[PDB]
Amino acid sequence: DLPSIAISLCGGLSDHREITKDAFLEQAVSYQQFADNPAIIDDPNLVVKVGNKYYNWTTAAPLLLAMQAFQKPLPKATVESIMRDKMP
Amino acid sequence: DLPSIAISLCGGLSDHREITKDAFLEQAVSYQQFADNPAIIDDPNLVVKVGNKYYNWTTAAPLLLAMQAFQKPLPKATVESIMRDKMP
Repeated sequence: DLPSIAISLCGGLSDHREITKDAFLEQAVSYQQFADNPAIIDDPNLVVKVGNKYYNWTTAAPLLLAMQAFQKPLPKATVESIMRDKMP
Repeated sequence: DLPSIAISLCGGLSDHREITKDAFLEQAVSYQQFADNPAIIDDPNLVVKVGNKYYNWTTAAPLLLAMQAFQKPLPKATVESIMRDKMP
């Protein structure tokens, strides 16, 4: 019931570029890849796809914590506020 | 099937103290509390309980990202490695 999550190293947020599905998919991070290098989570090019939206880690973090701690997403208005504070 | 997650502002990790269940529960963070102040995620006293273990946010982050991106936890040996790198 929760929105799906996927991660990629395609980058493109800090420079404010329009991210393509195929670019995201081409650099998707696998479980084995992440387990072998958990520091991927600190890579500035990490993009987190939540449902149909692309976020950086700093914005995705509170969204993902709320989903797993409370089994429901944050309110849309809260997400928009977090984006204003933590998205590039 | 995934381990349960809960969050609290009880603190006690950076000073290396032995955290009590009741202290964690007394300062548990609610959904409304987190939605009203998502910056709680940056509070140094934030403790993340994953299953039966207490982590700080920097350690919990890759564990929670892997659970939601891959629908399974990281290997125990990987978690132990992350703890050595990111736990206080």
